[PDB]
Amino acid sequence: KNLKGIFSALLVSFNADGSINEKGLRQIVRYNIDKMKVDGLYVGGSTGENFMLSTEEKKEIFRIAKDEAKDEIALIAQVGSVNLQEAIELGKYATELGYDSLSAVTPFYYKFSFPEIKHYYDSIIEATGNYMIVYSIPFLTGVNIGVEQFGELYKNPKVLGVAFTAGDFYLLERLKKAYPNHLIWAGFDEMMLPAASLGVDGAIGSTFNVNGVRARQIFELTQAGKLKEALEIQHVTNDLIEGILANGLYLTIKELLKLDGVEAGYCREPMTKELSSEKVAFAKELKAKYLS
Amino acid sequence: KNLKGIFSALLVSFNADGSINEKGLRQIVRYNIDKMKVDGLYVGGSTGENFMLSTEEKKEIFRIAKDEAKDEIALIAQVGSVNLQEAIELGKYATELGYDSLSAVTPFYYKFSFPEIKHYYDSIIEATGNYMIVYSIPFLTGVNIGVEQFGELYKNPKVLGVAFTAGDFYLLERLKKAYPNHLIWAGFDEMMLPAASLGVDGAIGSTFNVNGVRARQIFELTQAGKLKEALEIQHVTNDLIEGILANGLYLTIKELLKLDGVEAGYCREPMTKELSSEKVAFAKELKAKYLS
Amino acid sequence: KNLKGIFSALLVSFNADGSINEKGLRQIVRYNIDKMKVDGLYVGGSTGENFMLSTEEKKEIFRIAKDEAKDEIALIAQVGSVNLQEAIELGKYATELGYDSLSAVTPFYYKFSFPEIKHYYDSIIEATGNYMIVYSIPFLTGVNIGVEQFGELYKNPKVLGVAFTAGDFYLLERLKKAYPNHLIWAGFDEMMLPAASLGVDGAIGSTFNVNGVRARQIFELTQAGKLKEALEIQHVTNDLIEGILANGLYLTIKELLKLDGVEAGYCREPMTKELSSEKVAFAKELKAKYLS
Amino acid sequence: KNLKGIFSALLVSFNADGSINEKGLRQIVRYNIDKMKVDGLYVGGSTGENFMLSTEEKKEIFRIAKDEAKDEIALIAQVGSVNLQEAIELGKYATELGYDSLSAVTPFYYKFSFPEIKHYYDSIIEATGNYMIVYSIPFLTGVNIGVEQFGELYKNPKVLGVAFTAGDFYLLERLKKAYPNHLIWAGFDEMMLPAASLGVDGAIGSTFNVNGVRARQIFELTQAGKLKEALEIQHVTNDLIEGILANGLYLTIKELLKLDGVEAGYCREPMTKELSSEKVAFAKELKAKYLS
Ligand SMILES: CC(=O)N[C@@H]([C@@H](O)[C@H](O)[C@H](O)CO)[C@@H](O)CC(=O)C(=O)O
Ligand SMILES: CC(=O)N[C@@H]([C@@H](O)[C@H](O)[C@H](O)CO)[C@@H](O)CC(=O)C(=O)O
Ligand SMILES: CC(=O)N[C@@H]([C@@H](O)[C@H](O)[C@H](O)CO)[C@@H](O)CC(=O)C(=O)O
Ligand SMILES: CC(=O)N[C@@H]([C@@H](O)[C@H](O)[C@H](O)CO)[C@@H](O)CC(=O)C(=O)O
Ligand SMILES: [Cl-]
Ligand SMILES: [Cl-]
Ligand SMILES: [Cl-]
Ligand SMILES: [Cl-]
Ligand SMILES: [Cl-]
Ligand SMILES: [Cl-]
Repeated sequence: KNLKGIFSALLVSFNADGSINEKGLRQIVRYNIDKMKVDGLYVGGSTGENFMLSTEEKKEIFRIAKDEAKDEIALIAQVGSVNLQEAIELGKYATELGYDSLSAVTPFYYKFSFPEIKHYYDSIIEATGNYMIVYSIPFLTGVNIGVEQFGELYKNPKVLGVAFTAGDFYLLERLKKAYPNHLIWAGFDEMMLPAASLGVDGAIGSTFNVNGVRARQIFELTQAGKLKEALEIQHVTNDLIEGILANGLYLTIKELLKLDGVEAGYCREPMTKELSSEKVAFAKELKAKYLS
Repeated sequence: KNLKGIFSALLVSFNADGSINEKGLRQIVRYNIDKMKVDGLYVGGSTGENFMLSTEEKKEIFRIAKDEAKDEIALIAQVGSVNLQEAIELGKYATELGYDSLSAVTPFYYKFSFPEIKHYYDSIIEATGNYMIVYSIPFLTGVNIGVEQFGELYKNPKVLGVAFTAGDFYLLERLKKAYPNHLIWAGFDEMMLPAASLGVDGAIGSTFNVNGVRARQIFELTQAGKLKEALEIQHVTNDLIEGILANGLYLTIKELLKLDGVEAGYCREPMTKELSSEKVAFAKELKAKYLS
Repeated sequence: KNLKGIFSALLVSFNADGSINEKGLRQIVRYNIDKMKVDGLYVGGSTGENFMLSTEEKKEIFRIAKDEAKDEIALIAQVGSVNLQEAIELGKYATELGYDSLSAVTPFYYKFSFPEIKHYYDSIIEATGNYMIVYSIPFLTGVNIGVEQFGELYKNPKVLGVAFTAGDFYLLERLKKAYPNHLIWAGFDEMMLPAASLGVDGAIGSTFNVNGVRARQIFELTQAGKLKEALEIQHVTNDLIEGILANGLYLTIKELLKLDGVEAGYCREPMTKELSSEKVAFAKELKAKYLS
Repeated sequence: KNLKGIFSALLVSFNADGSINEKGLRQIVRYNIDKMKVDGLYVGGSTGENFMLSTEEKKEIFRIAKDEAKDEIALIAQVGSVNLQEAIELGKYATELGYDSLSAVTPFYYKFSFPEIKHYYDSIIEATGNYMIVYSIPFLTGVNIGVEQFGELYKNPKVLGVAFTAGDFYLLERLKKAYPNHLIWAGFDEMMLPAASLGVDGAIGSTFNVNGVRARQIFELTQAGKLKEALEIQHVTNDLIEGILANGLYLTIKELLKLDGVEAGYCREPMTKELSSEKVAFAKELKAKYLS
């Protein structure tokens, strides 16, 4: 499949006790495919609360997402972990499920050297035989990969490019300049327009599973050169995103899904599991102003 | 005058002993006006080696720049300093010289509170009666001003906006959204295109006093919606800028001015005063590839 | 048991394939008890490569260490995780093994609020009924808990104090002023003397695996006010630690164990699994100079 | 003179208009010598609000302090600046006054290379013929010099050691190991005990202006190995310092001086020039609790 364009970073529905709610998770997937009209899903990312889950849970989410989506859309499986043996086990499972590409966060917590980082990517690829997308998220991992280092990663022909949840647009431009055949997916939804202006190939975003219509319009208008209109739509989206961030990101996207009848459920502990009354009321105001 | 568009951050020619070379400084000003075709000059900024100079030297530079440029172009005088009494003295002098606006760096070194910062801006404005442009450069000062704080600064009607040498494009978009009548000048030349895509009103840049032709083309093509062409010109400019940064920023821009017959002189100690042979040869290669 | 004094952060022996080497792990435990004469072991900390391992592997390590040590020394089980359900499962298992206290890293990766972090500690305690030591390691997690926040955690009376792998000695002194009955274990071996001078109750350290004799001397001499002699031993200790850090921290402590007959094995991928030959020779030099 | 021991970082008395109050500055100097019984004064440091002042004002302060103190105590002149020609002019003037050593902050604001920083120290020394103390204050300048780099500075035999306003006690111990004949003055008053335990040669501190008696006791008791008694005095000291930091550091030390009859005056804009009335009462509480 084509891996360009708009990918929601899939949110997962949890029950009160923190178990996966399969019915809810399917409604989320269905909603992204049918109503947000995404090109694909990025499953197991930070937005899916992935790092708070067990390996078996992560497998269940991969299985459920793929069974619901089938081949209607492109699917990318984020399998990265500080535990390389887990990342390999997950990448094999996702590959056998038919995921179109793997993705892996740079290994974190410990301060890994660049050679260790590369060996981690190469090891997942060798064990799975699947494509790989580097998942770069410096504001969470503390890891900053430079132009020449991405090029060493790109010496492995199964590495397709980078899910770039980073805000350095000089680095962004330089990666496009040096590796014009490798892909970049912008990761910060509130900076989609300036990333689109630099020729990114698509975007992966949490807010796309409620705002995926505007997200597509910004992306398409910008790359068609209609910046005045793309900018307008970016301004309204950033009103919504500022609202969502203030109110509590994952819970608030989930609340916005609930207001459209998607049983998007609780967040997983240790995240706060549920919005207070006041925050529910604020999310309803966001819905009325921006998504109704 | 109109303060929109392309402003070179003026470089200053020094002699071997660190004194200002007036003939050189005039040739720099002349070159920006006549060959780079800038809309204005930003005098006394970080690029002018301002923070390594005495108050009397800074005054001489203001006097010389204004006497050479006259009213051919817009002139902005950066007068900020950890010493508020110096900043007031400089802002008065620049105002009496006819500078179109003042600008001041956020006070630095000490960790000033936001109220102290605002009192500094308001004090300069009250003493001078001139317009003020906030000079925000977090990667040097460590000071990060937020949307609501810019709005408190903008309660003073003589504050025109911000010289934004910062790379947070979410903040950038938010400032345009909240204060659509206040101006923003992008400060990172290697990120001009994505800043132009968000509707900045112009740019202040060191590299414009050798690359001000391409800088204008990126700015105009982007805001006319021709992103494919603006992107191309941004890629070549960033090859040049990457070169310049690797070789030594201020010295290398000065070397590029010398290759066009501008006596751009030495840098001021404690900066390295002169390029080595090897670095001169590299700057000549930059000239041959990008500016000939 | 008395939980004061010298605790080695237990290293784990791995096979070439990343699996646990039980014989090797047992010999490490024995070497600590019998040769390093430690007061206890801190098991499953960052030093034990814990965050690269499966839930089952962590349990296996808890089981082995307890089996070897029996009740000859104190044992603390680090059970913290970004996965709260994992932390609870591990905390219950270590509690059933008869671990003298649990400990848990502040939840990391995601940017959790202080209420969420407190809820995480309280939930582990509620589920296990065991003592809890907060594991604070800001340079790996980016989380910095302040004096008032420690006080809120200390409202739970099963919270004993803090494994303070942190370098702020004003915070350290302030915690002892505020909470004089709560314990502190210093976590930077190379700053043992100044931490001991502030009246910490013990220390938890990776290098105590090989240098536990000097570590006890620094600690005991410092608390007796014999600073001249403590400082001497700290200088030699720090020559060794500087060499260990330059050569590769966990690999080099393992090599130093191997040089004494202990089957300390490989590191676990994605860490580099073995030293280069050059670095093996360097560990031999350290052994000859500092440990023979 | 012997440059070891307890040095207050001299505060400066300002008038309402920001000018120097000579009578007030003289009374501060006298209070230090006569009541705080300091070994010396560190004049023109960050504590003296130096970086907010003109060249002439700095000279006036050097002149006054020397005039009052004569040879009753040691005197060190902080003459560092981003302006090297300024540092040289000040260094020559303080040397002509008979200052026992110069000192200079690492050049800041710009991102200077280590060679440029060394050239700056060497140039000041060459121009003045006086001793030099490196002033290291990473939390204000962002500059962190490492052990090998200190060694390169120490190749100049007029470099005596370092005013270490820094909190890394591994670096501290490593500097004493490597350069045992070079001096270190600890610069964080609230970490005096652990610094003294590592064998620093003295301390330079703003709070010594009002708490010099306890500061000498902590320092002397620590070096005698009377840690229990040193720690007590450090706890009380740190109750006072925590209150001073919460209330506004330089203003509150000035208020505490005023409460003893010393005309310590205002702070200099852009610092807040005087305490709110509420905070004046709070300084009175500190005085009653800690200093009467
Ligand atoms: C950490 C995070 O949530 N990042 C989001 C963003 O879409 C982000 O939520 C949004 O731009 C607001 O910050 C995307 O990059 C997708 C992603 O990294 C993920 O799977 O979490
Ligand atoms: C610190 C600095 O040089 N900034 C330049 C940039 O133009 C910069 O030189 C360029 O983008 C490369 O980093 C501009 O922001 C202008 C400026 O701040 C200045 O006066 O120095
Ligand atoms: C991160 C780490 O390894 N820290 C060690 C230290 O002993 C450290 O290895 C030593 O001070 C060298 O920096 C201890 O704090 C124990 C600990 O946190 C651990 O199990 O990792
Ligand atoms: C930045 C500052 O004020 N530092 C003081 C300290 O004494 C400090 O005020 C005190 O430890 C409270 O943090 C000393 O290091 C002396 C010094 O650097 C100075 O003159 O500012
Ligand atoms: Cl970032
Ligand atoms: Cl390519
Ligand atoms: Cl920035
Ligand atoms: Cl406005
Ligand atoms: Cl207590
Ligand atoms: Cl020495």
